[PDB]
Amino acid sequence: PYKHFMQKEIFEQPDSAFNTMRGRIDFENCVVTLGGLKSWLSTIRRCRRIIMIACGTSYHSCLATRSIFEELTEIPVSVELASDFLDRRSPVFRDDTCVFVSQSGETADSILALQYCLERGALTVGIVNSVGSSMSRQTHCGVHINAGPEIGVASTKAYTSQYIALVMFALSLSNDSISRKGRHEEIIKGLQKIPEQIKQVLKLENKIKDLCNSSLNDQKSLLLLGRGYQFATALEGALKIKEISYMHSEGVLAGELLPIIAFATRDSLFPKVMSAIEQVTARDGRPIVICNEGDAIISNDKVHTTLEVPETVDCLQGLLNVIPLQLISYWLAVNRGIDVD
Amino acid sequence: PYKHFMQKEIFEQPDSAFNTMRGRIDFENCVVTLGGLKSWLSTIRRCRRIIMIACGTSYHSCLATRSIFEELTEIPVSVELASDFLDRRSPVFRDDTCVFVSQSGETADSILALQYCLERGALTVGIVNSVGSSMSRQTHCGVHINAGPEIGASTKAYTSQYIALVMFALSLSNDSISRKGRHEEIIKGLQKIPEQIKQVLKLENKIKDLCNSSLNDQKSLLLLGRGYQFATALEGALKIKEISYMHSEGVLAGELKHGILALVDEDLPIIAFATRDSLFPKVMSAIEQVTARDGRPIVICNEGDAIISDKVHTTLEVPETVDCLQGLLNVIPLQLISYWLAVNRGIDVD
Amino acid sequence: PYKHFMQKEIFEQPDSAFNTMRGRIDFENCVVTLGGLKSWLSTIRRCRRIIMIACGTSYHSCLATRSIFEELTEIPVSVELASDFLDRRSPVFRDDTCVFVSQSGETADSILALQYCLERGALTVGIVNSVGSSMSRQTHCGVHINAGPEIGVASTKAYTSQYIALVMFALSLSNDSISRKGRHEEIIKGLQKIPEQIKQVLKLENKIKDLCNSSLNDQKSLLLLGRGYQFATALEGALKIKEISYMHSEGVLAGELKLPIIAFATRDSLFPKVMSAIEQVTARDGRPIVICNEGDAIISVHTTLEVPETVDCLQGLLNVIPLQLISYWLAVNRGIDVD
Amino acid sequence: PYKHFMQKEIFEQPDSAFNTMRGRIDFENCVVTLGGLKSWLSTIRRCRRIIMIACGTSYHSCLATRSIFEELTEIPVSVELASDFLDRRSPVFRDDTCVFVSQSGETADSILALQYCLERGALTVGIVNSVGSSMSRQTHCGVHINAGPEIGVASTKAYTSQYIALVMFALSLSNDSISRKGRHEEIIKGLQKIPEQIKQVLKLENKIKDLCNSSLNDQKSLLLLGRGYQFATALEGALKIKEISYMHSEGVLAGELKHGILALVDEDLPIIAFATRDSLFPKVMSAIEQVTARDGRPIVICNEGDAIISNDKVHTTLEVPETVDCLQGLLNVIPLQLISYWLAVNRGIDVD
Ligand SMILES: CC(=O)N[C@H]1[C@@H](OP(=O)(O)OP(=O)(O)OC[C@H]2O[C@@H](n3ccc(=O)[nH]c3=O)[C@H](O)[C@@H]2O)O[C@H](CO)[C@@H](O)[C@@H]1O
Ligand SMILES: CC(=O)N[C@H]1[C@@H](OP(=O)(O)OP(=O)(O)OC[C@H]2O[C@@H](n3ccc(=O)[nH]c3=O)[C@H](O)[C@@H]2O)O[C@H](CO)[C@@H](O)[C@@H]1O
Ligand SMILES: CC(=O)N[C@H]1[C@@H](OP(=O)(O)OP(=O)(O)OC[C@H]2O[C@@H](n3ccc(=O)[nH]c3=O)[C@H](O)[C@@H]2O)O[C@H](CO)[C@@H](O)[C@@H]1O
Ligand SMILES: CC(=O)N[C@H]1[C@@H](OP(=O)(O)OP(=O)(O)OC[C@H]2O[C@@H](n3ccc(=O)[nH]c3=O)[C@H](O)[C@@H]2O)O[C@H](CO)[C@@H](O)[C@@H]1O
Ligand SMILES: O=C(CO)[C@@H](O)[C@H](O)[C@H](O)COP(=O)(O)O
Ligand SMILES: O=C(CO)[C@@H](O)[C@H](O)[C@H](O)COP(=O)(O)O
Ligand SMILES: O=C(CO)[C@@H](O)[C@H](O)[C@H](O)COP(=O)(O)O
Ligand SMILES: O=C(CO)[C@@H](O)[C@H](O)[C@H](O)COP(=O)(O)O
Ligand code: NA
Ligand code: NA
Ligand code: NA
Ligand code: NA
Repeated sequence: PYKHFMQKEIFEQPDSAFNTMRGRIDFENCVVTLGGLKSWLSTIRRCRRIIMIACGTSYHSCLATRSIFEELTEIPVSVELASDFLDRRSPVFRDDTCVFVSQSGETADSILALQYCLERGALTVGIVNSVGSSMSRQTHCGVHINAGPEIGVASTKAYTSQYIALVMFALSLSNDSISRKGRHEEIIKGLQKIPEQIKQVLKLENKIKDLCNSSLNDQKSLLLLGRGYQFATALEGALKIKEISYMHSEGVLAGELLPIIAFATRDSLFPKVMSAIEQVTARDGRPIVICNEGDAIISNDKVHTTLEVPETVDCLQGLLNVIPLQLISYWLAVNRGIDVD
Repeated sequence: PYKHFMQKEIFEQPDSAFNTMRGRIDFENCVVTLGGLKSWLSTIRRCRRIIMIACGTSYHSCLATRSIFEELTEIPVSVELASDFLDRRSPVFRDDTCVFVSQSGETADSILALQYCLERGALTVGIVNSVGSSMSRQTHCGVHINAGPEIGASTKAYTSQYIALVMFALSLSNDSISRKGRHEEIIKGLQKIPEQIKQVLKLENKIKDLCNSSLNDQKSLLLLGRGYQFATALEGALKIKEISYMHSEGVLAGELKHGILALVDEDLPIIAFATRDSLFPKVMSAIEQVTARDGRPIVICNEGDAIISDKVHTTLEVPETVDCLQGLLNVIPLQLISYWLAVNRGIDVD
Repeated sequence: PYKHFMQKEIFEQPDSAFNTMRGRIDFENCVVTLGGLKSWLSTIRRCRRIIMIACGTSYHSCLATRSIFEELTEIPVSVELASDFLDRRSPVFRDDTCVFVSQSGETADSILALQYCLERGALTVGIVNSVGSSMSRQTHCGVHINAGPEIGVASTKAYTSQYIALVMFALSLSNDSISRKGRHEEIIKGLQKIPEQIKQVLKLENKIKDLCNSSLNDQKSLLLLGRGYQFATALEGALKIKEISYMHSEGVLAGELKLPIIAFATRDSLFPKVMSAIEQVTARDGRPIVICNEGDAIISVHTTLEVPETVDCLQGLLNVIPLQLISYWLAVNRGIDVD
Repeated sequence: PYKHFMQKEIFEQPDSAFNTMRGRIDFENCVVTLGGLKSWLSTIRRCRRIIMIACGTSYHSCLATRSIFEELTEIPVSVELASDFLDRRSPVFRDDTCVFVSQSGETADSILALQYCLERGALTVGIVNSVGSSMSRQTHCGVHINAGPEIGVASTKAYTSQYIALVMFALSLSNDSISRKGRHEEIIKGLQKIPEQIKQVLKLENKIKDLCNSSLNDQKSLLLLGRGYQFATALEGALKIKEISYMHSEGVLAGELKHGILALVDEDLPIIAFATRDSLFPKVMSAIEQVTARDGRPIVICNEGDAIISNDKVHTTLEVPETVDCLQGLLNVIPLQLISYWLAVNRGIDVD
């Protein structure tokens, strides 16, 4: 009963998030098992550093999980846009583990980056959706994310499934640490609840439809403010708004230096986020605030819109925070007469 | 003779570039000596990775030099914005060399990041303009860039930082036979930089005309860049934002086919870096995409180059230098653009 | 009651082994806490490699524990004799952790080696018995082995306490590993029983006095055969016989190549090549002295010295004791004043 | 003309040393080129550490060149005996470069160690004489040392050819260093002279024959004292004496123990000391004085013209040309090969 494949795929996320984890997480014993990697983990872990390489929304899923990889593994992790990585002729060597994220497994720049790394003797790992695609075959090992086919022209469920697979990879790499056992358990217990929480967040759609019916839909640009874990969410929202809604958007690191969406969930509620919000409300700017259920980020003596989402484990919050942006980008396009498919 | 300190500081760059290099480069024998790091180089060469950490324009000078560091040293180099590095609580260890770049040597987020790295046992290196400032005192070793005071947003500090960082990369790679020719190339290039900066500064009249005829009334402008000139595009955007109080965004040229450029107005000001060092197919496609929609791009390119036709555009020509140095010349017209946009708006840039 | 200090210090080892562990191992919870290293462990784990540097018997305690360091930490471990390390001018860097083992903390080549590594920016760790000695002060961090003063001329209790301290250091480095938890616990429970097992091994003394009253004390050379964990023990037994008994001795890697002989044949190091070497000796009616675990029959004429079975990597602590007593009684029989 | 293949192989070393270097060293321009390692050098360097693994005399060739590998490359280098490496189950990983030195390419413990390292993801490099042997096939890359077939039961020319190949490997690894160029040129010019210097050393055979017919023949044991570069040579001399001459021998780190074996030796115990300038340490001189003070009459291997022991006190000298310090072992080993050979002939052993 969906208008477009994009809307269908947004609403499939409870199922795709569940399918990504299926048969890979023992939620009772708190054990992650990635069959595709299991013989390789000890080698993956013995590298000088990890380089995540991807394009577009897949590059965003790398940004969204970089912190949790560095936290859990204590291996340096850098995140590269495949085209820029190639542009700079970035040296890579036998001691590098290069992790390629791609829904299609066919993106030309990701393929060229893969071949470049392979030629230089690096160990390569694919986080891929299309089973047996080029990137899937040509990487040494990997995880098929099992999101199902993506027929929309923009990444929705691929993003949240990539992000989950990447978190499972980080957990897998760090499964031998006693000191990080509590953190592992917390994240694993949080993952179990994500699919039902995504269902809850999808219930924002009517509020989001009301917002996109407003003069929000005739704006020439929309800025998204975020920091920490939620900066990747800001960049991904802005990509979706440009690509889907044909509206200019920019994801801005909040407070570092027209409608505004600010991420103010607890995981990323920094003093600089508060002061950036306060700057907008000082000029009576009417921001749209994504925050956790029950938190009053702005008092009622300032006009603002709130989009409340469940609180999850800090490094998983982006899984839920992205959903309203996917929905906004979709409804803005529909109100603007755009066929998003 | 100058209306503002900012204008003085821009015009000072041939002299500040020369003073940054003074006593440090033997241009005849192609040898770089940085006294403050001399004895620490073998230790820096040895680390797991180099993390460059800075705020604002100093963060851009790190982006502008990341590639040549990687190329000359084959040591991994990442570039972190000080506040974001602290927000992610990025792990740092004894085997990291952390390089802190700061004009003032006093920026709170840079000092906080320094303290975090010191506490974790990392080796710390300062690239600082204010001698004996907190950052200078608290780093293990470093290079005072010797650019002189800034009373103006960073202009001569950016070029001097970028030069100091290039000198640092050359020092780290001074024992390599295979890199000897690339070293010589860059050092001979550096020798010519101060006079080429003098040359680029001659664009100011063309720039004042362009601001008076196409830019003053504008609300936003976009900068397109890729490779070595992506940092330049980010820095130009920051200058335009901070100095001129106009919206600006640096855009990775041609990365998105259906991104901002598929969205732009016909009259929106767009500056493209199209110097030979960063003249990628994706840069040409981006320019095309503007040119077909009847935008008239402002093309920064090398002297004599014909980047586009028939097709209406403004050209700002700059001398060709070594690829990894071209950003030193390319930033200068953006400094001048941002300055003139601001004064034509009654804004006090000092 | 003891005839010599060396004899007293051998017999003191149940107590010095306990004292070395005292306040540092929780045996019910299987937790090792070394207060000297507490805040430095995370840095030591980070390094490119560990270099253990020492002289004489202290060099042997590094060979004796190299394998367990490697096994538990997965960090490359090399073992260097201080003088030879200096002789090769072996390069050292910021990313090396250099571990210095010294009873006295004053040995000239060990000091010169420490100063060399310090100048080169390495992280330095001392395993030292004399509190506040040069090596204790000048290392960045370390563990005082708490063996008490050594008055005897040769290292006895210092060897076994060094070896225990080094094992505790390996356990501390690997205390964050889930996969090594089982092995950790095994080694910790083993360590708990070491002092009482040393008491038991000391009861071999009469058997060893009988052996040293024989024509064994009139021999020109004594060969010690070992492999694996027990190769260090063979080297240390050879050193003791030369230095105390004034009898030539060599520790030989058993059966590597194609006269009294002592063979280490405890279960931890009972390789095919050891059994082959032993069979070569018996085939020529050589009459070996076999050190082996209580109840084991290694050969069906020979002398057997039985020692309790402990965890493989701790067996060296018990196997060295009969060599200490053999070297001591051979000396007494040969009229040498060991003190 | 030779009595035995072993004698032939010893006297063949000028030719085998030349053949190992042939087509690999430009002595004019000081360039080392090892085709087998060509495009692997940048990868070999990019490692946490180098592990040299071998058995018997091949393990000695690794000990003899460890110091120069460490000096030229600044990569950690450890040397392991293949059987002991296996006994310890020493952990090996993807970031290790494991270098296997083997004349035959078929020694069981070296092959087992290789399989262990291969399955753990390490990069493996063979320094092998028998072309297409198991070790040569199974390593990722390597250098065939080109010594020619070795028919004698004990390694002679394979030792000096292995040692030379390992030095060439060390030079290849460090060929991009400006600060190393002078040391590289010094060693390469040294190497060019080694074949003719080996011929000079072989002129010692008459003196050695005489010595092996002496009161030396009747003794049951021989100690060798060495330090630094020449410790490997002392160990290799001891192996040759044990394995060929069937006499007890031990190589001793000279002057390490003030009251070790040297305080126990009989007046007439045969002792060879290496006292060439590259390894002429104060402790070596101390060890030598300890022997002569007890009326021992040592055999001194020293450089042409050097007076290590006063002519007042009764000692034998075997003089060898001086070469670059890290190459002196190539010359110092020759008299031990000849001594082991003639001791054996004088005792009736068939060395073949
Ligand atoms: C593709 C396939 O047959 N998967 C099977 C696999 O799933 P399982 O989840 O174990 O494995 P994946 O589908 O993730 O990976 C399949 C293989 O492809 C490799 N790989 C994967 C992605 C990538 O980008 N690069 C890459 O090299 C992996 O290393 C692995 O060898 O076992 C399950 C039974 O337990 C089956 O239900 C799945 O049908
Ligand atoms: C401060 C000083 O006397 N500098 C002198 C020094 O300059 P030189 O250029 O050699 O050294 P710098 O001024 O760059 O640095 C001075 C000291 O500060 C340290 N440092 C520097 C910057 C930093 O951020 N952190 C930090 O720790 C350096 O390691 C060094 O120990 O020799 C020159 C002659 O060749 C003189 O003309 C300079 O006046
Ligand atoms: C010397 C000292 O006062 N030790 C005290 C310490 O023992 P504890 O066992 O905690 O500490 P150690 O005696 O092993 O070491 C003391 C200090 O010396 C350093 N160190 C040690 C050896 C070495 O070779 N190099 C080196 O630098 C350590 O890093 C530490 O800072 O706390 C105990 C109470 O909890 C006290 O009973 C001990 O008296
Ligand atoms: C055996 C062979 O055909 N050698 C040829 C090789 O000599 P060149 O000296 O170049 O190479 P080597 O004989 O040393 O090595 C031959 C091949 O075997 C490999 N390798 C070698 C030893 C080892 O232990 N492991 C191992 O994998 C090498 O990486 C190489 O691929 O090219 C020359 C052309 O210039 C020819 O004159 C030689 O006839
Ligand atoms: O779908 C989008 C955005 O909604 C594109 O940005 C892709 O994310 C990018 O082209 C990478 O594609 P894959 O490599 O993941 O197939
Ligand atoms: O001047 C500017 C931009 O022109 C500021 O954004 C500074 O670059 C930033 O505040 C860092 O300052 P320093 O740490 O380099 O002193
Ligand atoms: O005692 C012995 C042997 O029984 C000597 O070999 C010492 O072991 C050596 O002199 C190092 O002494 P320390 O550095 O441990 O004090
Ligand atoms: O030759 C001898 C002694 O002269 C043996 O010690 C071999 O050196 C050893 O068996 C290794 O054999 P290879 O691996 O080099 O073929
Ligand atoms: Na694959
Ligand atoms: Na300083
Ligand atoms: Na200390
Ligand atoms: Na091969």
